[PDB]
Amino acid sequence: MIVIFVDFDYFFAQVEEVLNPQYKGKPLVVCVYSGRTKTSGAVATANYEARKLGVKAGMPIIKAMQIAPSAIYVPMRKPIYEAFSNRIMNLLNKHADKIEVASIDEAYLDVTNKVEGNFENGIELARKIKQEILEKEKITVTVGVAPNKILAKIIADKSKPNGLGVIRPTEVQDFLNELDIDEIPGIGSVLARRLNELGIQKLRDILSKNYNELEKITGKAKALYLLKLAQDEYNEPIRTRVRKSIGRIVTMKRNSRNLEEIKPYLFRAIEESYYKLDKRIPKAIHVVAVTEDLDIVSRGRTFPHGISKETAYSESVKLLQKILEEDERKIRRIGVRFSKFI
DNA sequence: GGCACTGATCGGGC
DNA sequence: TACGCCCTGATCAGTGCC
Ligand SMILES: Nc1ccn([C@H]2C[C@H](O)[C@@H](COP(=O)(O)OP(=O)(O)OP(=O)(O)O)O2)c(=O)n1
Ligand SMILES: [Ca+2]
Ligand SMILES: [Ca+2]
Ligand SMILES: [Ca+2]
Ligand SMILES: [Ca+2]
Repeated sequence: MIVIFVDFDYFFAQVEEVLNPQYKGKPLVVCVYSGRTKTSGAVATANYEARKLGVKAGMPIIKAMQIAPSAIYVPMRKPIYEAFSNRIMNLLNKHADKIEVASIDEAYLDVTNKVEGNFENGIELARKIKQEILEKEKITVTVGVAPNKILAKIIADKSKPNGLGVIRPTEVQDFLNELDIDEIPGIGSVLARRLNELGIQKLRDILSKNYNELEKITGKAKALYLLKLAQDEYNEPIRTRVRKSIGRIVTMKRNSRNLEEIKPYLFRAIEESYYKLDKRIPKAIHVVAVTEDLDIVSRGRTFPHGISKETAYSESVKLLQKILEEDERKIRRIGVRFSKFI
């Protein structure tokens, strides 16, 4: 198969740059403000100029403002980004036999038939795709072209930003032999270190470790995944992913263990979650609590039937009481998640 | 044993 | 040092069952 993977550069910040071109070429940080104070929150993303200053996604805004105090800080406006994304996914769709929208930011296109199996016309289709997104939306993206999804994504990530990475069928075997473990999607920093400690630094090093010992360290799914990848037997099809859960979680004005203080937030979160569910009816509810130390504590329940908004209310309080009963810490954020849709 | 399911953790931007 | 919102999420121990 011939896969084109597309990944939008510094997405949220880039859209903000399209909407306010004066921000371009200067450090710009997109912030999620929690509302507790004026600066409390986290960084959703930063343009490359701000990343040069050390600004990272996930980082506390107050910490970003310390190392890059002259950056422009702006609030996240997720609906606009979703709108850009939707328009872009619609452009890609007409260039592909099958498309897998992986997230608001990225997609895989199977273009095998479309270019008559000719890999080099795939590259050109990838160039044509980048140019079109740039002309129509003023968004730069990075593209990876490869014989499978995983290699398409890896080479894309190596080519950022505004890149076009390529791995032809002839170079796959070679490429798999120098690939570092920490560069494989799905393998987090922790596991990569545990593998490194055991002498597993390259993907090819997976092939020489006893599989049963590997499974103990990585878990079965990751062990099968790594072994398939190492043997170039990864071939997963381009496929539409289905939404499995919908939720809402908010930061309270103050930490608390007071049921009556916490309840108004829990309920607003249910109201908003039900708006997002729309016609979906969930059989499972989970109440989620982020404690003062930023640990996450959850209690859930699956019903034999669908949960109406009013049942969600009553059951969510029972679950919240369960959390307060079984955990002694104060709660900073409170939310709900719904899943197991009929 | 192993299927089907469940509730819980917590990672990491899919 | 500080600290969001999201799950088109992965993982896995516990369970009842035949
Ligand atoms: N902790 C995070 C990480 C990411 N995102 C959102 C904002 C990102 O812009 C978007 C896309 O994620 P990416 O991993 O792809 O990172 P970027 O698009 O921002 O930058 P780039 O791909 O150029 O490295 O996801 C977020 O809300 N919170
Ligand atoms: Ca991405
Ligand atoms: Ca991106
Ligand atoms: Ca914990
Ligand atoms: Ca994950």
